[PDB]
Amino acid sequence: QLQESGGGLVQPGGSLRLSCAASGFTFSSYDMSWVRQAPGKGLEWVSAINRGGGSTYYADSVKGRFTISRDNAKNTVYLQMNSLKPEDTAVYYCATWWVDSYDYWGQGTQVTVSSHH
Amino acid sequence: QLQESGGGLVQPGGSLRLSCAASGFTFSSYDMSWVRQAPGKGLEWVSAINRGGGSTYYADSVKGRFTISRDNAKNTVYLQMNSLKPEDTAVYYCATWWVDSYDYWGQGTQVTVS
Amino acid sequence: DPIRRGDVYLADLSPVQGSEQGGVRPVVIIQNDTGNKYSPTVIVAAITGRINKAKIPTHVEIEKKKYKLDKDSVILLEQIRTLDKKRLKEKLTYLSDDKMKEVDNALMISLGLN
Amino acid sequence: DPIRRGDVYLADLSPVQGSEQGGVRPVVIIQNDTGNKYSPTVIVAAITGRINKAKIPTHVEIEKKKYKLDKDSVILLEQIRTLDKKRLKEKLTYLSDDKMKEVDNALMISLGLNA
Ligand SMILES: [Cl-]
Repeated sequence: QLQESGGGLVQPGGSLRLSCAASGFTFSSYDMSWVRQAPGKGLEWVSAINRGGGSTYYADSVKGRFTISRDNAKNTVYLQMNSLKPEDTAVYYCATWWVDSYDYWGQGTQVTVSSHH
Repeated sequence: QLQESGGGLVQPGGSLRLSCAASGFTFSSYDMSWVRQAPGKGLEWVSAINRGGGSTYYADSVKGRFTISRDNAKNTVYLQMNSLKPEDTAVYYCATWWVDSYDYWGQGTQVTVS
Repeated sequence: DPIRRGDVYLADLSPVQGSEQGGVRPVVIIQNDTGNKYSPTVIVAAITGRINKAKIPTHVEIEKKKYKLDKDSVILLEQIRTLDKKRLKEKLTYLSDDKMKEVDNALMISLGLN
Repeated sequence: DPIRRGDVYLADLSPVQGSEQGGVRPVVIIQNDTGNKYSPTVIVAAITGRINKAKIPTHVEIEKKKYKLDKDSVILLEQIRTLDKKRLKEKLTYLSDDKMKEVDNALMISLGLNA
């Protein structure tokens, strides 16, 4: 019902474009959030966007580096991540935000930022 | 229906309190204004005050010299005029302001500063 | 009548459906004064006396004495409807300036206007 | 399923007296989203198709094509009433953020509110 894509491995300072595709429910009725989880270290909420797209929100840790967006015709959410650093390595989930709680959850996509080897 | 009182002759720098007494209609439903007319001149708006009293307004010519007030229990409007000057000499009418227009008019009262 | 914002009138809300506040009860005029002058309808907020104090940001308490009602009551800013003026019966009172500021912020929250 | 501020629903406003808008017609949810989630009632503004243009600051035009209406219509921000959600029929559409900004301003005028 919610499928993430776009994750990957990047060097520090790189960028990626995560996307989340919705089906089985009316996408035009939920706000959307991105939340990430690094190994062991708890869940960190990342971003959000209202139902119509006009209003967007971001955690202090990603603020200004990431840009959230929505296409309600494609029933899709995007997260543009720039100036990535190792501390950004985590699994990234899309979720639906409705007033206070979450309802539907995606399966996640992995993001790793390291120089490798 | 609206009876003015309190006018008179005073020297410059003196003070007066004009009053306007309402009857025959529900006073707690209109905003009130003071407007004046000098001999051979047109009507000059002076001041105003909303239905509940919280909000007051004044013409630039009287601003800071005059203070408008209302007593809704006595169904009366007052104008305290201080630091009077010759240019304030005129007849002073109370009137009721309702959204945009005036409706009832009182019987003028004379104020002379000399 | 002249109908002013923040007046409290007796109004017939019947009939209603489900959880809407119905019956003949007091309501406060929340529509702008211009609407209250020319329009065949007004916009009101229901007042209920079946409760006394209320810990909700869309509720505003009103004393029975100062505002001359049957008992200490609560203005419900989530129960709003446009009534043709023919539904307004007798006039009870009007709200003070401070109370109407409270009604304004309560409306801002109720409608999510900030 | 959820009810969001700015949604347009078909709603039964009858009965009414005098000049109040009535019948079963589209309405816009103007209540805050918390109410729209937990409250048994919503607050709405009526939509009418009897005029497609309106010279009044409490009126907001809406085109038929974008919003899937039968014809170009007008949102009346001077006709607002709280309805039990049981009155809400089918969901027609929702307003854009821009249109909801206009609705908000019209509501600010209707109720004599200031930012
Ligand atoms: Cl009808």
